[PDB]
Amino acid sequence: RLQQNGSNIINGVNMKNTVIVLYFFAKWCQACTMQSTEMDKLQKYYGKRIYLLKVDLDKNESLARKFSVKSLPTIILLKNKTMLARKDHFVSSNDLIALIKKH
Repeated sequence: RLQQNGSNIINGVNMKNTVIVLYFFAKWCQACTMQSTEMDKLQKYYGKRIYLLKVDLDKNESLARKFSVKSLPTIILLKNKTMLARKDHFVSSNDLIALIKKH
């Protein structure tokens, strides 16, 4: 059971090739709460055209460390396991759309 799986996206294994939005955050972090609100709009607009992965840094230093997060919020965009863009501070959903919509 739980057997190991293949890649269509390296982070989300065994499913699909879409644009995943990896967002690092912390509950205590005020700068984030404003962004999370943004992600909600972003999620609604793109629906399933993208996948949002929200990461709580407080619970995964391992990963943040791997991705070298130096601030919150951090937003990284990946398609086909190649980083498309990165933001190390707040971005608007509208801004997010624009960057995303390149692809």
